[PDB]
Amino acid sequence: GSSGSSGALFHKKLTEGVLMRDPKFLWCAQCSFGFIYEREQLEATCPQCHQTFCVRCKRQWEEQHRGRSCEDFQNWKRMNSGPSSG
Ligand SMILES: [Zn+2]
Ligand SMILES: [Zn+2]
Repeated sequence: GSSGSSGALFHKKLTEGVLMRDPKFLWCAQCSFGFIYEREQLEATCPQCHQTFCVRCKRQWEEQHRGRSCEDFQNWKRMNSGPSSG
């Protein structure tokens, strides 16, 4: 037997006059400011709280997080900051 099925105009069609779709809505997790960052980094800073927080897990950034991901980072917290992080 066999399977498979793929086909869309999103292959050889370039975007045109498309300014409706939203880029990246990055905001705090408490104040929920609301500002676009669409940046290639994980060191976002709120224009109000001025607190560095990840743009993915939306958690208090950490030097250890740098280079790693929300997943790997967490594992480091449970290991380093014991089973119960303060
Ligand atoms: Zn904020
Ligand atoms: Zn993260």
